[PDB]
Order: sequence, then structure tokens, then C-alpha cells
Amino acid sequence: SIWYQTNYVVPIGAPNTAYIIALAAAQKNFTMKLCKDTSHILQTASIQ
Amino acid sequence: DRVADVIESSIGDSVSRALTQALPAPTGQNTQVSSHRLDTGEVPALQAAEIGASSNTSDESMIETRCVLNSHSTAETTLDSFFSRAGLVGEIDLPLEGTTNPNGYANWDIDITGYAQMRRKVELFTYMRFDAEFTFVACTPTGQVVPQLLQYMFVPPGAPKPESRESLAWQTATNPSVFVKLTDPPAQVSVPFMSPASAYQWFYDGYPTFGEHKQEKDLEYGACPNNMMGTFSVRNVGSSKSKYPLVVRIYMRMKHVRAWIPRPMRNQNYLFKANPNYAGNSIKPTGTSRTAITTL
Amino acid sequence: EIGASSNTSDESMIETRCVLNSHSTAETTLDSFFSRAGLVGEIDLPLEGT
Amino acid sequence: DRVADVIESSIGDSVSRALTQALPAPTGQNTQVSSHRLDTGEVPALQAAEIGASSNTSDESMIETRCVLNSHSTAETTLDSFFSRAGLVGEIDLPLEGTTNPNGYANWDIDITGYAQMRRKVELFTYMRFDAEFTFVACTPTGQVVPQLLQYMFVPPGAPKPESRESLAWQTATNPSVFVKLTDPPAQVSVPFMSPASAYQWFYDGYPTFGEHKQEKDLEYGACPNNMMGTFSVRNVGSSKSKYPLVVRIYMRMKHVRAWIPRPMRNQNYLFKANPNYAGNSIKPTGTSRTAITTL
Amino acid sequence: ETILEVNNVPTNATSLMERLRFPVSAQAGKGELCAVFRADPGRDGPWQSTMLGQLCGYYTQWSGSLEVTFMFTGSFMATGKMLIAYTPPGGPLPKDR
Amino acid sequence: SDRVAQLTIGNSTITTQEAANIIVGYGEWPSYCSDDDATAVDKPTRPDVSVNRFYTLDTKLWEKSSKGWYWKFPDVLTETGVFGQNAQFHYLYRSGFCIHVQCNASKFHQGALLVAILPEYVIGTVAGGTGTEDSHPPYKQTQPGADGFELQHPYVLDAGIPISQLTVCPHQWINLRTNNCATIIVPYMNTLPFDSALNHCNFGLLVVPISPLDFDQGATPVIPITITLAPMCSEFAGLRQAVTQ
Amino acid sequence: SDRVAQLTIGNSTITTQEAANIIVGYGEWPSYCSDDDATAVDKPTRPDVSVNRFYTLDTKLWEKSSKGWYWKFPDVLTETGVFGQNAQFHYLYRSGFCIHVQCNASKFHQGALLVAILPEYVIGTVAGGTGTEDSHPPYKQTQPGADGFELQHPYVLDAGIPISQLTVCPHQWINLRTNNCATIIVPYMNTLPFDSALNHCNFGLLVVPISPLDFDQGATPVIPITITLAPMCSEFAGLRQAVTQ
Amino acid sequence: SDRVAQLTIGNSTITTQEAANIIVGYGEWPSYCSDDDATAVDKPTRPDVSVNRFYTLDTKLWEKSSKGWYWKFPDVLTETGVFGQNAQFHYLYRSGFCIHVQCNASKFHQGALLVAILPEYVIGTVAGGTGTEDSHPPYKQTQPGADGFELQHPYVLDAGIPISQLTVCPHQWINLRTNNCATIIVPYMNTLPFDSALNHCNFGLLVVPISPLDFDQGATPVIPITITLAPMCSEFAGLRQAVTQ
Ligand SMILES: Cc1cc(CCCCCCCOc2ccc(C3=NCCO3)cc2)on1
Ligand SMILES: Cc1cc(CCCCCCCOc2ccc(C3=NCCO3)cc2)on1
Repeated sequence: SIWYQTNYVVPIGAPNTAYIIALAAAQKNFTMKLCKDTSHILQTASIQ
Repeated sequence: DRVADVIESSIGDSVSRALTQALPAPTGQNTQVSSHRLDTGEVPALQAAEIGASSNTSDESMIETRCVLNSHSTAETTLDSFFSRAGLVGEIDLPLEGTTNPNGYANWDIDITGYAQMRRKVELFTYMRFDAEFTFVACTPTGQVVPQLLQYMFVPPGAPKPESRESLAWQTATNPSVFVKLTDPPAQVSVPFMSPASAYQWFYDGYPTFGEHKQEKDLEYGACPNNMMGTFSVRNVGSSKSKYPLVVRIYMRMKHVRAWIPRPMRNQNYLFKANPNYAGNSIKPTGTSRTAITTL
Repeated sequence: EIGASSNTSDESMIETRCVLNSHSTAETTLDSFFSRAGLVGEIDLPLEGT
Repeated sequence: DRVADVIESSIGDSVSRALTQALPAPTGQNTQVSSHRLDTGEVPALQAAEIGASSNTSDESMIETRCVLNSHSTAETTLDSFFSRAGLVGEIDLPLEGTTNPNGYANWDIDITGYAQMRRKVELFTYMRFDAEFTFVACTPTGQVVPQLLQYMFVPPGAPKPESRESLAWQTATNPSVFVKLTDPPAQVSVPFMSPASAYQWFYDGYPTFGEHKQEKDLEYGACPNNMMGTFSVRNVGSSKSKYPLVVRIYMRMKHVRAWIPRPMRNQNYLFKANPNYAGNSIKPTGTSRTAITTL
Repeated sequence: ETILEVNNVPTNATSLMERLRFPVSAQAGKGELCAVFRADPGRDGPWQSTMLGQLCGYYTQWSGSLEVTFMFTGSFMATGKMLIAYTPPGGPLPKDR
Repeated sequence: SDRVAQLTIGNSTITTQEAANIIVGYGEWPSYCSDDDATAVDKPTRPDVSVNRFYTLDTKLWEKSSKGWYWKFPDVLTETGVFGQNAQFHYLYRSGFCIHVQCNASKFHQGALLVAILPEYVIGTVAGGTGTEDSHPPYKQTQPGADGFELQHPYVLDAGIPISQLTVCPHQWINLRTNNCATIIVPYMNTLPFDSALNHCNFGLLVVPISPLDFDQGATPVIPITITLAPMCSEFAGLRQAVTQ
Repeated sequence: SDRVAQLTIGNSTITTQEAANIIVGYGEWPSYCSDDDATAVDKPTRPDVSVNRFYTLDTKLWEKSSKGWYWKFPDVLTETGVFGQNAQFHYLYRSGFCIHVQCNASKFHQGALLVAILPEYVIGTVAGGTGTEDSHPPYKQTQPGADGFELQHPYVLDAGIPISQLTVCPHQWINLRTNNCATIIVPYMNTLPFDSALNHCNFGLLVVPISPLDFDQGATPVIPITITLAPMCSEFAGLRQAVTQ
Repeated sequence: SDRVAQLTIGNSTITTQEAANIIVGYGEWPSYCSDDDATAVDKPTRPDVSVNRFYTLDTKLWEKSSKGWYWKFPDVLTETGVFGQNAQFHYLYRSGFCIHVQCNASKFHQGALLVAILPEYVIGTVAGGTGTEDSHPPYKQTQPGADGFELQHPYVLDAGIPISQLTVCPHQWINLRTNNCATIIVPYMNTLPFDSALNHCNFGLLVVPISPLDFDQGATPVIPITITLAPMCSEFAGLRQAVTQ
């Protein structure tokens, strides 16, 4: 959860709204096991 | 420099006190010569069950015994001996005409609690860790062997579960599948100890979600995800009606077994999978009954 | 902006205990990931058809 | 064997990090020769008050200085020098006719916060530990010395406080009492640092009871029992009217002083004892005022 | 690191690029909630936009700490302090800061 | 030097002059989690004395007809004391327990209680009597907390298992002619290094009258049973706000 | 390497890119109680990470007219987190604090806050204006807890003392053109090794605008001030039930 | 010593005072072809300075609606300079590149560009919308040369792949509040030691606005993006006449 600790402050002459970009990954102690097939995706009409 | 109570503070002792040791026991204990004993102060026979320990009285203390060199093996009583015996745990139907599984494919939720023989043996312990050998015996309901090709596919939880005989999931690009004819000997394969827990749990006294736990949800009590290994799917490979009614029997042989915390053996008939429910009106005695304690 | 992933460690973001991670990374190798038979072709040889 | 995080865990470090050291400073620091400095990168004069530290700029960096061997002593600025000066802290009346203290005896609650001069000095610090020399100057309201015998009696909290000039408590069998004539030089005595706390507390931001803390009880805010040393009782020794109107002035000289946590010096007139209350409508400036910042 | 579609709300096919970043703007109150999301990487949601989430789809189980770097793209002149919080299992979505 | 005993943890001391030794579950003293048995990387809390101490949770009345009661554990101590707090505030919990069940009478009363620890004590239902209905025990029955819960079919421990065999579990008996209390020390038992004190109950405590209580009329008829217990080596991690369930 | 900083305790990390160093009250890091400085003989609890961590307690709005606020300390953190619990459950409390007050604006705003720690911050009253009435500040004013309390006569710190001299106390300033946060580490200060977190407040935190906030119209007018703080070396003893006050 | 930088190849020098370090594609500096990695037996040309230098190929205008652009590489530099010549005259080409994308604004503007290198950047078509028609991108779209080409569906990089994951490629961002240029050094990447600069484009350069450009009105509205690049270790072989395509 992201909260405003204080507030987005800006002078006159600057955009009153801006954006944040999130970039994510795993740390060094990360590992995976027992591989299966991705569910997420599956196509539809047999590839032409 | 420190506060002392911090220096002794045994808080953080990772190793357990023990109190018992495992000794070699390849054979039954032998009996040694015993002679009469008429004395005061020493009472083997007398015990105090309240303590919670089994009587340690020896045969030699209760009667004059001879000497016997017991060389009877205890090998057949090991967990591996007791458990490494293939047993039926699953049955899948693939009929032609019916309401069960037409279309030509089925999805069996991998759960060994469906058959009484195997279930009771394992429910002897609370936790079990092991690898297994799954063997799949297929044929028609008459027990007839037919020239038909099948595809078994292990579908780990989170993987696309096939929705039809021609589901795209059968490409099995990463899942492990097996292709066998019913004319080939039953397919057998080796499975490891998969599970995020260190051992499978036959009994999980708790819930898995963290919610309100209302009436409707009491369905989740005792449901431990560390045991749901996913599903086992099977289909006749093709795009048309099977032509023969099939049945697949799944047998499991445990190996490289470790078990913990023994429990009382099942007492009443089983009713549902992963749920100790018993028939309230048909609560029968653990065993046989007589007419009087003074008569056989 | 630099184009590199954050090198921040767990230890720098919270007081951490000690954990001896012995989880294998073997199943994440290319061979593990790819050496799995999969369907790539299908050929029909019907009696009646086009 | 241990869990490591327990082995490092600096929890239980009784000694404080410090960061500063007390050095000898018998005299004022001397000034050393300074010469012109025309360079970049080095800016003594520039500071950042935000940090919360006082400017460390030296005279030598702001002007070309000569050499001066400062041998001015700093002895008179020690706590003992500053505080070991007898001062009035109590005044007790023993009139003949009146409503104050007739009967011939009085009970003064030992509290030095009753007089402005002494009070302000000590309220410079938050905590103070010390012994003291109490001197009692007695005479009539005219300042006349009279042939009268008095008895002073320290009454620790919990001891029977005298109810009359002839109270049984004056047997002073264990309390320390003093018998003096007003014709004898003022009585003086030595008192130790009595108190369950390690230091007397001029300001106690809290309550002493643990209750509801309603309106009526706001009288107890700032009341710290570790400071209530008991009462000082005085009587003219006898069983009949004094015959002379008396007054006793109590002077206290602190010695063997230790003080901690300096605070801002009192700003507004004092109003009540052990209570920083100030006059809301008469809030005056810390000091004098001018007409403009550009004129003296 | 790959872009985490925290703002996985828009779908207009014209506004798909909008998911790649969420806004933050001059608020008035105190402790206003900016955005929220599950830490679960193999679960449907924002993580699906990341290479990590994608590679997870290929494995049944995982283990390890995760990191999420947030880059502020406003003007050099804009200042501000945010509070990002990870709430371990069992803790329901915090109602306030 | 065996029928008398004194248990002291934190700021609590239990005393007894008619004990029957002490059982140590599966022969293992409660320990803290190994540095290689753990996974959660955050450094845990080990409140020590504020949580590892005796909590006397409840009293039951033993009657000539009593069926027996049980208490699920991790749970029982929530909401109570500083222990309860660390359990709600933290996701992960881990700990052993020293359970001291007490019940006394006179040399003229008689009866015997079975006091056992049954790990992963999953409860079942009568299945609607006929056994055709798939009913399930309510949150009130599976996790009663203090106050415990009374058994309805002790013979099968309300779970289709013979109580006659319950003794393969760390147990101890309270036979009035012999003693007046049971003491069992249980180590942390789970398939995970830590788990949630809220949705998981590592074990249950069973107190069942196997030999009914009896006495001639005129002797005090109120024979209570009190449960006192103390966590040992309590460890918590996964701090967040306080969660009840 | 001085205007940027990172504070990390427990599972909390504060960040800052416009700091002004760190002040260490009276030049002393918080320590635990000596074995010869103590009297209470019971072995204490030192929850560590579950209590020694950053709690972001509240936000105030700085306005061109703001007088200034204060928070009494020991108190402020009660009722909040595991710290609050150990404080209600135990009689005796002891701890230091890392106080991080934050407030930012743009290079076009201006103003200056005085952030100081005043030990034993006893509050006074206006004495009914005339100063003849012996009034006393209410439990609501002396111990406001979080939310703090606004000053009514900052010049005298509502206690008849010149704020002009408040700087003889561990302080730090928040000058917008220069920085955006204050960091002061305070050691345990009392005349006793332990005291009650409930009836005694070892010190108060003052945040007062000495140079008023100002800015041309059009620039974001909502300049908040947030108080974040973390107990250090928290120790508790004297366990009983939980007491609120 | 990291936000300022100077790149110098041949007779060209790029300067920058708001850089964000330099990325070296797949962590490898451009090298010449090994004597055992090669097959073409003719001795190659290595023009050196006449080709390995900075060519400032084009400028694009960043607008509040811009979708993003891309340039295929080997190609982009043909027809331009001595490099272009050796590429038309020779069959075989091989080389690495130093790509410096620049774009600046004021401390009052805001926005963020993703600058990445995507090897073998094959372009796709919308397939006639319905996706039933097997259309194919034209020579004008696949190999635009300088001037580059604008994306029509950046979300999928006009190739059915998530741009959200484009960062697994040597990339760098141009965040106006932070920097004003991207610098990526790319080594020769192909499955062959040499290939034709004409029909094969080893990689594509993507410049996409992920956080839209914005600014209050009155500030210069023309924010350009310029692409400058330099071949490194250029090697040519297979000499014949000059071929355009
Ligand atoms: C090839 C191939 C192999 C397979 C099947 C692999 C099955 C592996 C099964 C491992 C099962 O471990 C279990 C542990 C616990 C339980 C359980 N059921 C009720 C609660 O516990 C069931 C299975 O399919 N295709
Ligand atoms: C003989 C003999 C000696 C005496 C008097 C002994 C008095 C010893 C007094 C020590 C006082 O220490 C103090 C500390 C604090 C305060 C205080 N008043 C308001 C809160 O703090 C007053 C006195 O009487 N008879």
C-alpha cells in the first residue's frame, strides 16, 4: 500500500500531477521449483 | 558491559534437549537366565501408570526364565517395509455413454484419502515425507485389454487444467505426460516429495484462509494446501469418440519414507475424503463384544 | 534511469535474522526448463478427404 | 548451537556510546596568532544552524589576531560556586494575636519553590542532587533579639506532625530536633541528599497516582513525591503563650552539587509553588524593547 | 526489473500504455491512499506484466524476497514523501496510514 | 523427591505435593528455531518472560457423568496476556508448552482422568446421524479458545478414533488415590518452522474421565479441574497490525 | 554524504535527500539499564524489533498562522503497536527514541521550524488571565498522546519559559530553503532506571514555526508536517494485566 | 564524477552534464572477429576513424501524445558517411555501436523515455484488425533507416510483445527531473561472424515515452529528441561494386 507521508508539493508553474513507475524483480535468495505449464495464456484457432 | 541476564539467557538455543537415543535393534531382545528373588525394597512388578510411561518390568523379574537367543528380525517392521507396498488410491472412468466423464477425458484431483485400506495405514501417523511409484492399470470394465492409446498428464496446481479431449493443454510442453497403449504393460513412473511443507499432513487442525469462518465456509476446516498436489488428467488421444469404454486404476507405492507422531488407528467407517466425519447413529465398538467379563 | 536493477539487500531494509538457504537452483537451468517433450507437429493421413 | 541473530544482538548493552569527553578548562582558551587567508574551499564563517549545533568558527578565522595568554579562571562558574550561596527559601510566623499561627507552633511544608530568587536559579536545571546547609534566623518582626527558647524539628513524611505547642511529638525521640535561644547565633545544620530518586526534580511532567485524572485532581499534575521531603516544625518550648511575636527565616546553602539537563531561564513572574503557571493577560517580553530595529 | 502494471485498470486499447504508471498529485488532506496491490507474483494482477510473474507461470512453487523499485517521474521542482508498506499475511488491506 | 514439584517460568510458580513425575512430549525439550530450519528472513521477537509464563486459563467441574473436554492449543492463549498480543500482531508464531492440569479431592474420593496431547487434533461431525450429510464442525467447536469444549462422543474423540489408543500420545493420568495433577511439556510440532497462531492449532489437550468420579454423599461434591499452561521459547515474526482471526 | 540519509530499525526504513545531519541528545546513545543502576529484581522483556521501530504517528498542517505544536513522549506511543501493549501490561518502562520529523516544500516556499526535545516538559496555565486563579492543565493537555496539542502562547512555551532559549535542548531546525526533516536521537532521561510509561512523560517534542511559512499564491498551499519516531532499547518489567492509565 | 561525461570517437566528441552512467549491452565491449570465429577468408577492411565516429542522425519532437519511435540499426547508418559506403560496397559487415540518445528540458518540465536495444527486432502487423488477414510490414516499416518510424501499438511494440518487459534488454531511461541523455554501448550480436548490413538488422533502438511529457503553458513546448550513434570496431569484407539494397 502506498500512502502520502507528507504531500506532493510543487511551485507555481509546474504540473500539479505526475506519475510513478514501478519496476519489480526477485532478490538473490529467490528460487523456483517443480515446473509446470503457464496457465495465463493459451491461444485459440490453431496457428495458420 | 552487558547485563548478565542477557549473557546467560539461553534464549536462542536451536538444538533440542533429546532425552532419548536410537539404538540398533536388528533382532528381538534375547532373554537371559533369571533365578528366584525373595527380597524387600525391589518391586519390578509394581508400577504407576499415572506417570504416563509403559511398564518397564522384564520377563526375568516376573518368573524364573531360561536363556533364549532371539535372532528374529525386525526388518519387516520398518516404515519402508510397512508402506512400500503398492495399493489402490484412485479410480477413473472414461465411459462411452454416461454422465460421469463422456467427451473422452477426466480430471482426478490427486488425493489418496479416497480408499479405506491405504488411507487407514497412513492415517496411523500425523506427518509423512516420501517419494512414490505411481502405476496406472487401464482396461475396459470387463477387464479386457484393448488397442487404445491414452495420455496421462500431471497438472501441478496453477497449470491449465484440460477442458476437453482436444484441449490445448495436451500439448504438455512443460508438464510431464505419459503416452501408453492399454496393450502395453501398466505405465509406472517415479514421483518425488513435492510440497512446500517438509511433510504431507494427514490431519491439519486449522483453516487455510484467515477470514470470518462462517457457516458456509466450514467446508475449509482441515483443508491444508500443502497436500493438494494438483490434478492427474487423462484422455484417449484423438479427436473422435473413444470407441471403447475405459477405466484407469491408480496404484501408489511409497518409498524413502519418514513418518512422525503416531495416532490412534481409525475406529469408525470412513465417510468423506479429508474429513474425519463418522456416522453418529452407527458408532460401533472398536472390536468384538461378549456377554460377560467372566466368560469367553 | 541508469538501467540497472536495484542492488538493495534485504538486510539493509529491515533487521534480518540468519537463514541458511539450501534451496536448489537446478530446476531453473535451460536444460531443466527446455528438456521436456512437447507437441510441435501433427500430420493427418485420412482415407477420404482433401 | 545458537541462532546468530542472538549472538550479535547487542541487546543488553548497559554502557552509553558517549561521543563527547570532559576536558580540563581551568582558564579561558588563549588566542593564537592568525594571519590573512585568501583561499577557496575553506569557509569557517559559513555555518548551517539547522543541524542544531553552535558555530565552531574561531576568532582567528574571522580576523588577523594577535596572541593572548588567557589565564582568567573558570572556577567561579562551577555548580558549587554558583549554588553554594545561602539564600532565603522559607519564612515562618509565630505571632501572638492572629489567624496565621497562634497557639505557638507552625508546620512549614519543606518546599524551596516559595521564593523567586533561589527558585529561578535552580529551575535552570531539570535535575539536581546535593547536600545542604540550613540556617535558621529567628527574631521578632521588628528585628529585635529576644530571650526566647525555640525547638525546630524535622518531620520526615510519615512521622507524627505536631498538632499543638504541647504535642507529644515534641519528645522527638527519633526525629532530629534543635533547641535554640533567639539570643544564640542563628542555628545552622547539615542535611544530606535524602530522596528515593537519584536527584531532586524541579519539573515532573506527569502524575503520581494512576487514577482517572479528572478535573478536580488536575491539582496533582507535576506533583512528584520524590521531592516532598516532609515538614519542618517549630514551637516555642513551653506550655504557655509565647509572650513575644516571632519570625523564623530559613536559609539554604547547597553543597556537593550535581545538576542535569539545563532549561530556559524563567520568563514570566512566578505565581504558585510547584506549578509553572503564568499570568495569561500579563505576558511580558523576555526583556526590554525599542522603537525600531534601526535605532538604539 | 520489469515494469509492474500497478495501475492495471484501463482497457481502452488506446489507454493501455496508461497501466505502466500510476499518478501521484498534490493532495490536501493527510495520509491519503495512493495505490494498492498484492505482493503475490504468480497471482493474476499487476505482476503479470513483469518478466518475473511470467517466468513464475512456468513453475509450481517459489521462494525468496522480492523488490519493487518505484521511480518518480515528476518535475525536478516537485518534492514529496511517500510511505510504501508491505503487509504480511493475515493483515487485511490497511484502512489508513 | 518425585511426588513433590515446583514449576517456575516468568513470574509464576506452580506447586504440587502429589505429582506423578513430568512427561516430556516425544522426549524433546522446546527449542528455538534453527538458523537452517527457518525461512522467514526477518529477525524475530522473543519476548521471553512476558510471554513464557503460567496462564491459568480455566476451571471445569468434574461430575459423575462428565464426558470429557478438550482445548485446542496455539489458540487457547490468544486474547490473553502479552502472549496473545504478539500472536495477533505477528503473522508467524512458534513455541512449546508446559501444561499443568490440576484437580484434587480427598483420600475418600475416587476417579481417573486421562490427560493427553494429541497433535493436529482435527474434529469431526456425526454427519447428521445417518452419515449421509457432509456436515462440518463450526469455528466455535474447532477453536473454542479458553473455556475449551466438551466432547460428545469421547469413545471416538469426536473424530472416529479410539480413545483407548490415545495413550500413544504424550499423556499422563490423574488418579485421585495417587496424584492431583498432570504435567506435560510439549515441543513445537508442525511441518513448518513457524505458522499462524490464528488459523492453525498444533495440537489439542484432552482431559477425559475414564474411571468415573464417585464418592459417598456428604463429601464436598464440587471437584474442579483447572488448566494452567505456559508457552516456552515463544518466537514471533511477520509484524503488521493486530489481527483477531 | 551528509544531506542524504537512511534510518533503519525493526522492519522500517526512513529515507531523506535533504537532511541536516543527526543530533544525538546530550551526546549519548540510548543504552540498556546497568546491572547496578537498576533496582527492580524481576528479569525484564526486551521485545527488540517488535517495539524498536518507526511509528509514523501523525500529520499536522503548517499554515501562515500556525503557532506550533508539541507531543509528550513516553505517552504518544501507547495504544499504538506492540510497544503500546508492553507499556500497558508492564508497570516499568525504559527506552530511548529516534525522532524524525519531516516536512517538505518547493524551492519557492520558505519558512523555518524549530524542532526540540524538552525533558520533563511540565505544562502551565494562563492562571485565569488575571493570574489570581490557580488553574491546572487537563489530562487532555498534559498527555495528548498522538495528535499532539497546539501551543497557545509559544513565546513562553505555555509554561512561562522563553522559547528563545529552547535551543539549549537537543534541537534541530527545518529551514525549507535548506532541508526537509529533523532527526534527533534521545537517550532515556529520568532520575530513575525505569518509570511508568503511563503517568510519566520523560520529555516533550516541540515543533514551532519561528520564521513563518510563506509563498506566492498558486503554489501548493498544503504543507504538512509528519512525526515519525522509533523507541530504542525498550525494556519492560513489572508484569500484570493491561492498564490504560 | 558520474553525471558528467564525454564520449570521443573518430573526430567527434559528445558532451553531457546530466548523464546517468553508461550501459554496456549484455556486459560486453565491442570486439573484432576472432581468427577462429570467422569463415570468410578474404582479409577485411577496418576503416577505423573514418567510420567509427558519431553520426547525429535525426531529431524527433516529443509531444504530450507521442507514442514512441524505433530505428532498426545496421541499416540506419547506410547512405550516410564513409560507413554507409563500406556497407554498400562490401557484402559482409560487422560492428558494435555506441548509442547516445539526447533530450533535454527545464527543471519545470517532466516526463520519462524508455531507451532500449532490442536485438532481432522483428516487426508485426495488426493482421487486418480481425486477425484473419496475413498482412506483412513493408520495406518502409521494417527498415526505415534514419528518420526512424513511429510505433502504432507501443504496448505490444507492434510485435505482440509486452513493452512492460522490454527492460530485459540493454536499456536506460531519460527522466527529465533526473537526466537528459541515454548512452548504451552495444556489441556485435548475431549468430554469424559477419552478415549483410543491407538485408539484416541486428537490433532495433526503441525510444518510448512511458510517463508522458507535461508542463504548464508558457514553457518552451518544443522538446526534441536527437539520436546520435557511433559504430565501433567496424569490419568489412566481400568487396564488389556498390549495392543499395
Ligand atoms: C507422469 C505422471 C505422474 C502423475 C501423478 C503424480 C502424483 C504425485 C502425487 C503425490 C501425492 O502426495 C499426496 C500427499 C497427500 C495427499 C492427501 N490427500 C488428502 C490430504 O492428504 C494426497 C497425495 O501423473 N502423471
Ligand atoms: C535539624 C533540622 C533540619 C531541618 C530541615 C531539613 C530540610 C532538608 C530539606 C531538603 C530539601 O530538598 C528539596 C528538594 C526539592 C524541593 C522542591 N520543592 C518544590 C518541588 O521541589 C524542596 C526541597 O529541620 N530541622
